[PDB]
Amino acid sequence: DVQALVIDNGSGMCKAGFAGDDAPRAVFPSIVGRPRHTKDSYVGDEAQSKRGILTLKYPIEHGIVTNWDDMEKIWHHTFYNELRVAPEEHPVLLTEAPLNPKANREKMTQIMFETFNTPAMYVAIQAVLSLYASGRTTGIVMDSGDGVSHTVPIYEGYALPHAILRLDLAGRDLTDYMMKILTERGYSFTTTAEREIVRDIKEKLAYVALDFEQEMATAASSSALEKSYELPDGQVITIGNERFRCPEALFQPSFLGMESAGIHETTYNSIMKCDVDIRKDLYGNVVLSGGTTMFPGIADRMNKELTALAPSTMKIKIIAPPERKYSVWIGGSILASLSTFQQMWISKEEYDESGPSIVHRKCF
Amino acid sequence: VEHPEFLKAGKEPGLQIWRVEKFDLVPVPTNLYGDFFTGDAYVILKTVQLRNGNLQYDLHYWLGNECSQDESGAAAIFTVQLDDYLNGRAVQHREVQGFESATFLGYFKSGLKYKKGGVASGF
Ligand SMILES: Nc1ncnc2c1ncn2[C@@H]1O[C@H](COP(=O)(O)OP(=O)(O)OP(=O)(O)O)[C@@H](O)[C@H]1O
Ligand SMILES: [Ca+2]
Ligand SMILES: [Mg+2]
Repeated sequence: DVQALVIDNGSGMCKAGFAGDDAPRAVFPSIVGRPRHTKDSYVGDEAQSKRGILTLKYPIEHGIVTNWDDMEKIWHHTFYNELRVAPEEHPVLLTEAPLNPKANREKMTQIMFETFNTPAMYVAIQAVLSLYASGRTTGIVMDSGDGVSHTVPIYEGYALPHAILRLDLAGRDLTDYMMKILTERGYSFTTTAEREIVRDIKEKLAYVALDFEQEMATAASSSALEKSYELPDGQVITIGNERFRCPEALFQPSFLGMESAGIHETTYNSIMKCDVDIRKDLYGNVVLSGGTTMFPGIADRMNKELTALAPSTMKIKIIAPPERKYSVWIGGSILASLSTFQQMWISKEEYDESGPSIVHRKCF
Repeated sequence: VEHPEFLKAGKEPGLQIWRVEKFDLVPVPTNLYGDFFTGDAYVILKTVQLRNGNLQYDLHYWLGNECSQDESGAAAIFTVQLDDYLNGRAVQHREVQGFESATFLGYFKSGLKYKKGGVASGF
């Protein structure tokens, strides 16, 4: 009996744990810190807390690894410090962003076998794991995390690459936007600790309005929509229509000076790229996943917008599980735990024999 | 993948039912076909013989109202795996308790029955 590990490499947060558990044992910032002017490096929470003397780097951008040296450090730390395991003793399932470059898939594979000596490994597409976690084989996943939002149509277990689309706007962008609009109210949140306060405000007080214009009129007319927030000292601030204007940017990217379509349109557009014969199944299975889909009211709003774009005879169904922030990781935990998983992973033998390119024939 | 039960799957016309039991696919005794635990997830393979001799397949993953996430997720994945094993010849159907398709319901001569309970989650 062997124990597999599951690692979901997010652009903002890494989720790591043991297959079979219903939640990741470790969730920490995907950051590597190094001495600013001169322990050689730090990772995660400790790097973040020691930023005063460290230069921080985020090796994953838009779900794609951009620095392999730093990524090795995150993984090294994940194994030895966060999970407290010897990697050479465990099969490892890693997640990847949709449309992850072929070169990157091979790299990840080579690092696991050559650097960490994993006895076996597998790479799964994040969106697909989320669909599985929701108990479905067909549907369209709208995965929105840190730097990017993806719309991924999946049919009978497999994503349809040609129809995968993306909005280059996600959580960090919403946090930065909240920072900006809060200044118009006369608040300055510029430092790292201050940006963290803004993120908390976004995560705790923001919500998606079903009807934005009407929500704006309401805010302007009364103080019904106002909420109070207490800063780390004791200063209490008041936030109004910023609560819903912040996440509104997901639906109206022009709010950030972006020309691309909002998430509801991107979802509709991905659906229209699929064979008419399966579109009914996509509209009826819109699965939301990722931290940025956690805003109250987002499912109701997605339902409304998609219903407006689709024929009136199309049944629209938005699935927004409460645990959707870890949906990708949970899907991985289940997959890695199946009695049939032992045959799907790339083993050391296979790697030794075929090399990194084996990933394209074992994981697709 | 080639699980022992996969080797048994879709060999001749008829119905086969397995229950997801702690991350594994377990056959359901034939005498109990139609009796579904509402706290469980199942995989049903309906094999129909075609004129040329080959078999037609319809894979249904049935989800009880109280089945745990590991069970419904496993049922969905085993369904993709079984289809893959069957050369992609199976049409997959998601069947939720209380909202099953006429086709699925029609597989049970006397009508299927629901019973509270089931095997514990594998998490
Ligand atoms: N309750 C919440 N309301 C709104 N946003 C939230 C909430 N909880 C977390 N977030 C946001 O979700 C983002 C992190 O999401 P997530 O963990 O899904 O991304 P990731 O894995 O790191 O990113 P990606 O998939 O882009 O690689 C951050 O911007 C964070 O502020
Ligand atoms: Ca059960
Ligand atoms: Mg993610």
